Amino acid sequence: QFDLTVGITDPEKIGDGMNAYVAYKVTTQTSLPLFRSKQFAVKRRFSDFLGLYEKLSEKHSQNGFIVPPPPEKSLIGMTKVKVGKEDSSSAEFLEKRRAALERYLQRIVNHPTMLQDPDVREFLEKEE
Repeated sequence: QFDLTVGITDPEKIGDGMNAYVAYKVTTQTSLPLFRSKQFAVKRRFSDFLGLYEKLSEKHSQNGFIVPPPPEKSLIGMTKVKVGKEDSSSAEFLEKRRAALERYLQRIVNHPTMLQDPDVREFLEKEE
Protein backbone atom coordinates (compact mmCIF):
# COMPACT_ATOMS: atom_id res chain seq x y z
CA GLN A 1 0.00 0.00 0.00
CA PHE A 2 2.25 2.79 1.30
CA ASP A 3 4.30 1.20 4.09
CA LEU A 4 1.92 3.03 6.43
CA THR A 5 -0.07 1.00 8.96
CA VAL A 6 -2.06 2.95 11.55
CA GLY A 7 -4.62 1.48 13.90
CA ILE A 8 -7.17 3.59 15.71
CA THR A 9 -8.15 2.03 19.05
CA ASP A 10 -10.69 3.10 21.68
CA PRO A 11 -11.68 6.68 22.52
CA GLU A 12 -10.22 7.85 25.84
CA LYS A 13 -11.45 10.95 27.67
CA ILE A 14 -9.05 13.90 27.53
CA GLY A 15 -10.69 16.86 29.23
CA ASP A 16 -12.07 16.78 32.76
CA GLY A 17 -13.95 19.17 35.03
CA MET A 18 -16.90 20.25 32.90
CA ASN A 19 -16.70 19.50 29.17
CA ALA A 20 -14.23 16.73 28.37
CA TYR A 21 -13.42 15.55 24.84
CA VAL A 22 -12.03 12.32 23.44
CA ALA A 23 -8.80 11.96 21.53
CA TYR A 24 -7.75 9.63 18.72
CA LYS A 25 -4.89 7.14 19.08
CA VAL A 26 -3.50 7.06 15.55
CA THR A 27 -0.42 4.83 15.72
CA THR A 28 0.83 5.34 12.17
CA GLN A 29 4.11 3.74 11.10
CA THR A 30 6.10 4.46 7.97
CA SER A 31 9.80 3.62 7.85
CA LEU A 32 9.87 5.04 4.31
CA PRO A 33 12.06 8.12 3.65
CA LEU A 34 9.05 10.45 3.67
CA PHE A 35 8.17 11.39 7.25
CA ARG A 36 7.25 10.13 10.73
CA SER A 37 10.46 8.12 11.13
CA LYS A 38 10.46 5.41 13.80
CA GLN A 39 6.64 5.59 13.65
CA PHE A 40 4.54 6.67 16.64
CA ALA A 41 1.10 7.66 17.90
CA VAL A 42 -0.64 11.04 17.71
CA LYS A 43 -3.52 12.38 19.81
CA ARG A 44 -6.24 14.55 18.26
CA ARG A 45 -9.98 15.22 18.61
CA PHE A 46 -12.68 13.96 16.24
CA SER A 47 -13.77 17.49 15.35
CA ASP A 48 -10.38 17.82 13.67
CA PHE A 49 -10.20 14.41 11.99
CA LEU A 50 -13.72 15.00 10.70
CA GLY A 51 -12.27 17.64 8.39
CA LEU A 52 -11.01 14.74 6.29
CA TYR A 53 -14.02 12.48 6.43
CA GLU A 54 -16.13 15.53 5.60
CA LYS A 55 -13.84 17.08 2.97
CA LEU A 56 -13.30 13.66 1.38
CA SER A 57 -16.88 13.76 0.10
CA GLU A 58 -16.63 17.49 -0.65
CA LYS A 59 -14.45 16.49 -3.61
CA HIS A 60 -17.71 15.84 -5.47
CA SER A 61 -21.39 14.91 -5.20
CA GLN A 62 -21.69 11.87 -7.48
CA ASN A 63 -18.58 11.08 -9.52
CA GLY A 64 -15.10 10.98 -8.04
CA PHE A 65 -15.43 8.65 -5.06
CA ILE A 66 -18.74 9.59 -3.45
CA VAL A 67 -18.10 7.43 -0.39
CA PRO A 68 -16.51 9.11 2.68
CA PRO A 69 -16.26 5.73 4.51
CA PRO A 70 -13.50 3.15 3.70
CA PRO A 71 -12.20 2.73 0.11
CA GLU A 72 -15.40 0.83 -0.67
CA LYS A 73 -18.73 -0.17 0.88
CA SER A 74 -17.68 -1.97 4.06
CA LEU A 75 -21.09 -2.03 5.75
CA ILE A 76 -20.03 0.60 8.29
CA GLY A 77 -19.89 3.15 5.48
CA MET A 78 -23.29 3.25 3.79
CA THR A 79 -26.08 0.76 4.51
CA LYS A 80 -28.79 2.03 6.86
CA VAL A 81 -27.35 5.05 8.67
CA LYS A 82 -30.56 7.04 8.15
CA VAL A 83 -29.44 9.80 10.52
CA GLY A 84 -26.84 12.40 9.61
CA LYS A 85 -24.77 13.99 12.36
CA GLU A 86 -23.52 12.19 15.47
CA ASP A 87 -26.01 10.47 17.77
CA SER A 88 -24.31 7.64 19.66
CA SER A 89 -26.50 4.81 20.97
CA SER A 90 -24.10 3.35 23.53
CA ALA A 91 -20.63 3.78 25.03
CA GLU A 92 -19.15 1.00 22.89
CA PHE A 93 -20.68 2.71 19.85
CA LEU A 94 -18.09 5.47 20.22
CA GLU A 95 -15.42 2.85 19.49
CA LYS A 96 -17.20 1.57 16.37
CA ARG A 97 -16.65 4.94 14.70
CA ARG A 98 -12.96 4.86 15.63
CA ALA A 99 -12.30 1.58 13.84
CA ALA A 100 -13.87 2.77 10.58
CA LEU A 101 -11.90 6.00 10.93
CA GLU A 102 -8.71 4.03 10.34
CA ARG A 103 -10.28 2.15 7.44
CA TYR A 104 -11.01 5.41 5.63
CA LEU A 105 -7.70 6.84 6.89
CA GLN A 106 -5.75 3.98 5.33
CA ARG A 107 -7.04 4.89 1.87
CA ILE A 108 -6.03 8.55 2.11
CA VAL A 109 -2.72 7.68 3.74
CA ASN A 110 -2.43 4.87 1.18
CA HIS A 111 -2.54 7.05 -1.95
CA PRO A 112 -0.73 10.44 -1.94
CA THR A 113 -3.03 11.62 -4.73
CA MET A 114 -6.21 10.54 -2.94
CA LEU A 115 -5.72 12.94 -0.02
CA GLN A 116 -5.09 15.82 -2.44
CA ASP A 117 -5.67 18.49 0.21
CA PRO A 118 -2.31 19.60 1.73
CA ASP A 119 -3.95 19.22 5.14
CA VAL A 120 -5.17 15.68 4.55
CA ARG A 121 -1.69 14.66 3.48
CA GLU A 122 -0.57 15.96 6.87
CA PHE A 123 -3.76 15.11 8.78
CA LEU A 124 -2.79 11.49 9.47
CA GLU A 125 -0.08 12.95 11.71
CA LYS A 126 -1.95 16.09 12.81
CA GLU A 127 -1.30 16.52 16.53
CA GLU A 128 -2.87 19.78 17.73
